Amino acid sequence: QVQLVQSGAVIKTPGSSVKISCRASGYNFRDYSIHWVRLIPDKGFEWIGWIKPLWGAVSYARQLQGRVSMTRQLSQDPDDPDWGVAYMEFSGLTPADTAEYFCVRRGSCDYCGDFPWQYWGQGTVVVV
Amino acid sequence: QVQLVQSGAVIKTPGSSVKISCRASGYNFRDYSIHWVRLIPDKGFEWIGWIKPLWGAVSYARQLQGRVSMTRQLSQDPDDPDWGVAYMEFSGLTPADTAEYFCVRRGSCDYCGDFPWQYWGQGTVVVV
Amino acid sequence: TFVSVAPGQTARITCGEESLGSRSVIWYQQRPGQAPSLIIYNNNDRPSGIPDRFSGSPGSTFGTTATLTITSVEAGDEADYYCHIWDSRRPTNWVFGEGTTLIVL
Amino acid sequence: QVHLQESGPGLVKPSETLSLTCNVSGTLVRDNYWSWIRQPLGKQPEWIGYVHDSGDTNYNPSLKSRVHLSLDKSKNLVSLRLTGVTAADSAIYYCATTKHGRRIYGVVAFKEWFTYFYMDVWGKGTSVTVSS
Amino acid sequence: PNPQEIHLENVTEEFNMWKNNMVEQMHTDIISLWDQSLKPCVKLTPLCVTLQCTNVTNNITDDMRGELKNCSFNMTTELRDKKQKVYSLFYRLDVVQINSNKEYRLINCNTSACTQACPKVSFEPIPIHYCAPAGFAILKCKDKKFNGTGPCPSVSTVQCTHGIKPVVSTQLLLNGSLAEEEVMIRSENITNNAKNILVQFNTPVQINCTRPNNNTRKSIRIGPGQAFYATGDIIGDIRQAHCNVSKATWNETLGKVVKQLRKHFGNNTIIRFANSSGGDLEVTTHSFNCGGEFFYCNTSGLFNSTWISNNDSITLPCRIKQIINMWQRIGQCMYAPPIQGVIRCVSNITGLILTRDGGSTNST
Amino acid sequence: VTLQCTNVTNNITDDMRGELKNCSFNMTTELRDKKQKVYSLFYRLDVVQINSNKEYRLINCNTSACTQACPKVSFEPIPIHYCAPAG
Ligand SMILES: *[C@@H]1O[C@H](CO)[C@@H](O[C@@H]2O[C@H](CO)[C@@H](O[C@@H]3O[C@H](CO[C@H]4O[C@H](CO[C@H]5O[C@H](CO)[C@@H](O)[C@H](O)[C@@H]5O)[C@@H](O)[C@H](O[C@H]5O[C@H](CO)[C@@H](O)[C@H](O)[C@@H]5O)[C@@H]4O)[C@@H](O)[C@H](O[C@H]4O[C@H](CO)[C@@H](O)[C@H](O)[C@@H]4O[C@H]4O[C@H](CO)[C@@H](O)[C@H](O)[C@@H]4O[C@H]4O[C@H](CO)[C@@H](O)[C@H](O)[C@@H]4O)[C@@H]3O)[C@H](O)[C@H]2NC(C)=O)[C@H](O)[C@H]1NC(C)=O
Ligand SMILES: *[C@@H]1O[C@H](CO)[C@@H](O[C@@H]2O[C@H](CO)[C@@H](O[C@@H]3O[C@H](CO[C@H]4O[C@H](CO)[C@@H](O)[C@H](O)[C@@H]4O)[C@@H](O)[C@H](O[C@H]4O[C@H](CO)[C@@H](O)[C@H](O)[C@@H]4O)[C@@H]3O)[C@H](O)[C@H]2NC(C)=O)[C@H](O)[C@H]1NC(C)=O
Ligand SMILES: *[C@@H]1O[C@H](CO)[C@@H](O[C@@H]2O[C@H](CO)[C@@H](O[C@@H]3O[C@H](CO[C@H]4O[C@H](CO)[C@@H](O)[C@H](O)[C@@H]4O)[C@@H](O)[C@H](O[C@H]4O[C@H](CO)[C@@H](O)[C@H](O)[C@@H]4O)[C@@H]3O)[C@H](O)[C@H]2NC(C)=O)[C@H](O)[C@H]1NC(C)=O
Ligand SMILES: *[C@@H]1O[C@H](CO)[C@@H](O[C@@H]2O[C@H](CO)[C@@H](O[C@@H]3O[C@H](CO)[C@@H](O)[C@H](O[C@H]4O[C@H](CO)[C@@H](O)[C@H](O)[C@@H]4O)[C@@H]3O)[C@H](O)[C@H]2NC(C)=O)[C@H](O)[C@H]1NC(C)=O
Ligand SMILES: *[C@@H]1O[C@H](CO)[C@@H](O[C@@H]2O[C@H](CO)[C@@H](O[C@@H]3O[C@H](CO)[C@@H](O)[C@H](O[C@H]4O[C@H](CO)[C@@H](O)[C@H](O)[C@@H]4O)[C@@H]3O)[C@H](O)[C@H]2NC(C)=O)[C@H](O)[C@H]1NC(C)=O
Ligand SMILES: *[C@@H]1O[C@H](CO)[C@@H](O[C@@H]2O[C@H](CO)[C@@H](O[C@@H]3O[C@H](CO)[C@@H](O)[C@H](O)[C@@H]3O)[C@H](O)[C@H]2NC(C)=O)[C@H](O)[C@H]1NC(C)=O
Ligand SMILES: *[C@@H]1O[C@H](CO)[C@@H](O[C@@H]2O[C@H](CO)[C@@H](O[C@@H]3O[C@H](CO)[C@@H](O)[C@H](O)[C@@H]3O)[C@H](O)[C@H]2NC(C)=O)[C@H](O)[C@H]1NC(C)=O
Ligand SMILES: *[C@@H]1O[C@H](CO)[C@@H](O[C@@H]2O[C@H](CO)[C@@H](O[C@@H]3O[C@H](CO)[C@@H](O)[C@H](O)[C@@H]3O)[C@H](O)[C@H]2NC(C)=O)[C@H](O)[C@H]1NC(C)=O
Ligand SMILES: *[C@@H]1O[C@H](CO)[C@@H](O[C@@H]2O[C@H](CO)[C@@H](O[C@@H]3O[C@H](CO)[C@@H](O)[C@H](O)[C@@H]3O)[C@H](O)[C@H]2NC(C)=O)[C@H](O)[C@H]1NC(C)=O
Ligand SMILES: *[C@@H]1O[C@H](CO)[C@@H](O[C@@H]2O[C@H](CO)[C@@H](O)[C@H](O)[C@H]2NC(C)=O)[C@H](O)[C@H]1NC(C)=O
Ligand SMILES: *[C@@H]1O[C@H](CO)[C@@H](O[C@@H]2O[C@H](CO)[C@@H](O)[C@H](O)[C@H]2NC(C)=O)[C@H](O)[C@H]1NC(C)=O
Ligand SMILES: *[C@@H]1O[C@H](CO)[C@@H](O[C@@H]2O[C@H](CO)[C@@H](O)[C@H](O)[C@H]2NC(C)=O)[C@H](O)[C@H]1NC(C)=O
Ligand SMILES: *[C@@H]1O[C@H](CO)[C@@H](O[C@@H]2O[C@H](CO)[C@@H](O)[C@H](O)[C@H]2NC(C)=O)[C@H](O)[C@H]1NC(C)=O
Ligand SMILES: *[C@@H]1O[C@H](CO)[C@@H](O[C@@H]2O[C@H](CO)[C@@H](O)[C@H](O)[C@H]2NC(C)=O)[C@H](O)[C@H]1NC(C)=O
Ligand SMILES: *[C@@H]1O[C@H](CO)[C@@H](O)[C@H](O)[C@H]1NC(C)=O
Repeated sequence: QVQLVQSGAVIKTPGSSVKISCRASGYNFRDYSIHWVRLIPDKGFEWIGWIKPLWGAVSYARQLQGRVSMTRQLSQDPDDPDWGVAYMEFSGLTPADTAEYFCVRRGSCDYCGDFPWQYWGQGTVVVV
Repeated sequence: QVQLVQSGAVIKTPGSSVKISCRASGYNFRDYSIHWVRLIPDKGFEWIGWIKPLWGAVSYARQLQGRVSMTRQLSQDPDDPDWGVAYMEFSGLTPADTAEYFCVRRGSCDYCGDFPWQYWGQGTVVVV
Repeated sequence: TFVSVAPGQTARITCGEESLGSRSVIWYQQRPGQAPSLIIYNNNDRPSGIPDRFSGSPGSTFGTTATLTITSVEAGDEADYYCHIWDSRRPTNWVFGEGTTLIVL
Repeated sequence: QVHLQESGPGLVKPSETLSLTCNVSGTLVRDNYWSWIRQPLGKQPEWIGYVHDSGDTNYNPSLKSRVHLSLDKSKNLVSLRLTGVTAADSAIYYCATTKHGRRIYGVVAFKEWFTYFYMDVWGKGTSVTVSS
Repeated sequence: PNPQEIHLENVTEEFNMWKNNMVEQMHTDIISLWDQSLKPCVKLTPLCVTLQCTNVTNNITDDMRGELKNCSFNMTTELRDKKQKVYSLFYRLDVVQINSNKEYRLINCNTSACTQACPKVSFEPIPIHYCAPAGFAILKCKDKKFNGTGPCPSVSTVQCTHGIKPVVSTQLLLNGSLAEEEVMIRSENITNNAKNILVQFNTPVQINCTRPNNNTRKSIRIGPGQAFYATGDIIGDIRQAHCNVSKATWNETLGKVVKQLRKHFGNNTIIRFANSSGGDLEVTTHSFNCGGEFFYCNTSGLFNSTWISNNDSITLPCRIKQIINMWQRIGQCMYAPPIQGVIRCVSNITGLILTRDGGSTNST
Repeated sequence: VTLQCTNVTNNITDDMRGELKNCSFNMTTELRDKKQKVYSLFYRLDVVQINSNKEYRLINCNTSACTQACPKVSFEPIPIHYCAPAG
């Protein structure tokens, strides 16, 4: 199986910075990309970014550069090499960004692309 | 490539003993024989001896026994196993032996013998 | 640290610690009683008014003391010499090199 | 044509601020860097510091607080203010011009160079001494 | 010798770059061959010791942070009862502080002890010719304008392919095989974002990379037969490793790649090259090997331009690491031993690896 | 390990040079914290002096540590018959 667990919901102040964790378990973490998407009410979905956790190469959306930042932390352990953590340090928090934030992972079939996000995190709502 | 470098020229006294070094580099030293030949003016070449540097078995000329002596020093190192040193401790030095001394090595082809000395040292002249 | 050669010959007056990086030494003269005077303001070039016979070692050599070579010494060279060295690894020297004077016969 | 004139008390009592001035000739003060040179008797001279307008006033870090250098645009001079006269500063003093110059030994954009100085011309010196 | 490039008529072969074989096989081959070339070399488990480090003999300026530390420590001799106090030089990207006083340790001692590559072996690429076994054939698409997927109308069978140099470079792939007439971009799906855009151009841009210090290696005997090659003294000045690219040739090749990349996004689009976005040090920067030393050269001096619809050189700095973690496995390193003398290598950048930005919001 | 050697219990004559030395030294136990002072006999062609007092070490410790042949195996020659393969 594959699990994506997040951190709990938070209430922050305008101009502060949130830091959302995303722990992935149940697969070889160093292979598959992790995407981050958000859900704003009354505006539909909106993509944020992705991160390849082998090295850590990221890519952000064009309208969110200079605000978001993504890191990862691998499992340097030859006994449980499966688990891993992704992070998002979303800075420049304005009152428009009250939303729910999901960290997703693509499917594992061969004809699955990258954007057919199969496995989903529980989502974390932030309110500012 | 294959290099045979010697020591510099020396001036010795009658009855003393010279010690000529010969550093070989660029090949597996534990395989090929090293010969020592000399060149006396107005008498042509004259062979001195040879040494097999795997163990150190030597052979000298018949007219020079009890005077010459040859040792070797291998490279006890698994990082540069190529270089090696041969020595000659020529004792009983008389005024007739003012000469030039070469340390030579045979060719590396299959139909090369032992005596077709291909690679030559620079030679060291001794004057007594 | 005195040195004395007969007049007309050459002399090598040395100063400073061994070289670590590239350096740009300067060399000073002090006739007794008066002010100092510049001799070499880089490794190997001198200001105008200061003549030839004042040659210096280059600075690019690593592991080499700071010397000053004079040829054709005369009685006007009876003074004090000083190195002031600027090594590009060791920090800047707010005090000169050791006073190594030179007198002639 | 330049020649400098040092001027000071010469005889100083201890625990007092030593002051000294340097009158100029030929060229004025602002257009070049100036430096103060101390030399005790029969040894190496030591360099005190160097001054210029626009903040180019680094001192000897051994001293660094016991001395403050200053400029005289009005009278066309350059001064020295020493503080806390010990027994060591009984020496001859010099105001002397200096010229800079860059020794470049690497890539220029990597800040891989330095600036060496040299005193070209000198004054006459002033033998300041402390007594009790 | 003389490999039989045999042409075939009237043949339309469906090639695919991205779902190809021979690349995961080549990747497993090169990592297994990497693993087998380290087994006879020594293991460095007696070096995870509490190092006492200090600054190198240098005029420390506060703005420039020194990439060298001078570390001294106890180490066992070949005689097991006695120990020697030795010193070496390390790079600041290899040690970490343990917490006044200063004590450092190596970066990998809480993850994995690891192997110094025994320096009789070397790291330059030699060409490998892959060959098919008996009863298999290798097809080669001799078309010129072939973007990498679909039919190729002029194929040819080969017994054994040409010289493939295995280089390890992350961006700016060096010593590659050039194009024929154009600069070719290629992608699996160019309207996708997660797939890299491989760019290969025709005339190469040469690059001169150097480190200008001369390290003096020294041999510190760990035990019986096992020696450890440390950095001794730096004679001469200490300077920063760098690389030079010709500015006019780089501007011309970026002009060519913009003229090519406008064919896929409309001609009236403004193409802007920015530097890398972030991540680990082996992807934010140009990583390569040069004479047995691993360089990590900054790349923001090249990828910085804005192209609108209408004898100088670029010096880019580098940082070098002695402890690598290539292929990103769990319990591996390689302690690359130092190389004597200054190091210079001249190579020829032939390609690039690019990545778009996943733009929303009316972006022109 | 740094061996402390001495002469064997023997009437040492000066002309005859003894081919045996009696060497004692520390050695680890199977319990890693404790060590035992043991003694053995070596041949003079296997030890070398480290420089009064006398301390010896083995001849190969600055070249290569090396393997005791485990003595269940033997070294006498048995006959080997080489055979050609088929064809
Ligand atoms: C990637 O690209 C980058 C950039 O493109 C490359 O980076 C370059 O890397 C090199 C490699 O080191 C650096 O070279 C050093 O340069 C300095 C500075 O040279 C410049 O300045 C000199 C003097 O300045 C003149 O002009 C000013 C006003 O502007 C004026 O005030 C001053 O008085 C003087 O008039 C110029 O002469 C010099 O020109 C040189 O190059 C010209 C190019 O074509 C050539 O025509 C000239 O003839 C001349 O050769 C340049 O403008 C050099 O000084 C330095 O060399 C010294 O230092 C090293 C190490 O210490 C030493 O090995 C050298 O031998 C040399 O040392 C001599 O000079 C010292 C100066 O005081 C002297 O003290 C020494 O004792 C020694 O003296 C020699 O000459 C005296 C006579 O004076 C004689 O008595 C002695 O016996 C001895 O022969 C280095 O060469 C570059 O700075 C750097 N940056 C740039 C922008 O180029 C990078 O390398 C590239 N990477 C790759 C992989 O390609
Ligand atoms: C990394 O850090 C280490 C640790 O400090 C440095 O190694 C030392 O470097 C200093 C340089 O100042 C060396 O000190 C010199 O020692 C000379 C004596 O040599 C022997 O002495 C020691 C015992 O102290 C022996 O164990 C050893 O075998 C040496 O061979 C002195 O003669 C030197 O005097 C200097 O100053 C006087 C007056 O100032 C001058 O007249 C002299 O000409 C000379 O310049 C000096 O004291 C010290 O020996 C080094 N230690 C070791 C163990 O090597 C490294 O240099 C440093 N590395 C880098 C790159 O910075
Ligand atoms: C190589 O070198 C070693 C080191 O010296 C020698 O080993 C020692 O040999 C001496 C021989 O003189 C032994 O000494 C004898 O010890 C007896 C006691 O036995 C125990 O004692 C020790 C503590 O001292 C215990 O640790 C150990 O377990 C022993 O079991 C004494 O009773 C002996 O007395 C002798 O002299 C008296 C009077 O002269 C007589 O009446 C006795 O009958 C007896 O002959 C004696 O003192 C010593 O124990 C040995 N040490 C060890 C560790 O074994 C090797 O002998 C030598 N090898 C060769 C080949 O020469
Ligand atoms: C060894 O390294 C030190 C630095 O760690 C270096 O000292 C600096 O040298 C420069 C040039 O020799 C000094 O001059 C500066 O030059 C610039 C350019 O003109 C000026 O703008 C500076 O003015 C300000 O900057 C200083 C920075 O702290 C201030 O302290 C100063 O008061 C001014 O506000 C200044 O004129 C520079 O002052 C020193 N810095 C120090 C701290 O001494 C030294 O030259 C190097 N020596 C060798 C031999 O390599
Ligand atoms: C233990 O070993 C010692 C030797 O380390 C041994 O002592 C020697 O024994 C022999 C015979 O018992 C002694 O006698 C010698 O015999 C020959 C043959 O006749 C003579 O030529 C000798 O004369 C000279 O040689 C001596 C050599 O140093 C001289 O010292 C002597 O003064 C004569 O010049 C001599 O008669 C021999 O003298 C001793 N040597 C010593 C140093 O005691 C002893 O016997 C051995 N004991 C046991 C129990 O094994
Ligand atoms: C190499 O090994 C030696 C041996 O352990 C190390 O030296 C030891 O260093 C410690 C300090 O970390 C010393 O402790 C100090 O002892 C002094 C007495 O001299 C005491 O006043 C202090 O309060 C402190 O306790 C220790 O004595 C010392 N041991 C010896 C035998 O000198 C050394 O640190 C190791 N590393 C290097 C780079 O030398
Ligand atoms: C790509 O280019 C940009 C801009 O040229 C680089 O951004 C700059 O990166 C440096 C180094 O990280 C930043 O300097 C540091 O800032 C921090 C504060 O965040 C400070 O603590 C450090 O001491 C240092 O000053 C700089 O601020 C930053 N500038 C901007 C506008 O973002 C970026 O690093 C380049 N990317 C790569 C991979 O090199
Ligand atoms: C970068 O790559 C190119 C090609 O991959 C390198 O070679 C250049 O182009 C040709 C192809 O090898 C060279 O011609 C060769 O000449 C030798 C000797 O005459 C001949 O034996 C070969 O069969 C071949 O014809 C050409 O000389 C070379 N260009 C230059 C200027 O030498 C190129 O060297 C690589 N490096 C750089 C810095 O460009
Ligand atoms: C076996 O291991 C022990 C333990 O290290 C070794 O004994 C040690 O031997 C040294 C002499 O090399 C002793 O040093 C001396 O200590 C005395 C005080 O009794 C002092 O007066 C001397 O000036 C000298 O410093 C050391 O104390 C001693 N250690 C112990 C615990 O006894 C022994 O050498 C090893 N080998 C054998 C064959 O036993
Ligand atoms: C070497 O030791 C320490 C550790 O680097 C240096 O202290 C810091 O050095 C950095 C640059 O390397 C400066 O940016 C800091 O401001 C320094 N901090 C302090 C408190 O000084 C030290 O300067 C170096 N040199 C010596 C002689 O110790
Ligand atoms: C860098 O260091 C090496 C030493 O590893 C220098 O080589 C020395 O060169 C001189 C002049 O040819 C010889 O006399 C020495 O014997 C050499 N050293 C050794 C150990 O053999 C080299 O010259 C240095 N290069 C620079 C540019 O500093
Ligand atoms: C990279 O190094 C090569 C090799 O030195 C440089 O080619 C030299 O360039 C100079 C200046 O144009 C010529 O005078 C030489 O004849 C060239 N030599 C060779 C062998 O081609 C090249 O310029 C360097 N590139 C950069 C960007 O610095
Ligand atoms: C990025 O490219 C520009 C040129 O396109 C370089 O020039 C500087 O650009 C910045 C803003 O991008 C200006 O603030 C500077 O004034 C420009 N420099 C000069 C001398 O005018 C810039 O250097 C490049 N960036 C890097 C990191 O190399
Ligand atoms: C054992 O210890 C030493 C080392 O061998 C012996 O001293 C030398 O022994 C040789 C023969 O082994 C003699 O040729 C030397 O003349 C001896 N030298 C000295 C200075 O005596 C010693 O004799 C042996 N026996 C004892 C009891 O110590
Ligand atoms: C854009 O310009 C290119 C330049 O050759 C041309 O081929 C293409 O037809 C143009 N597209 C449009 C829509 O004008």
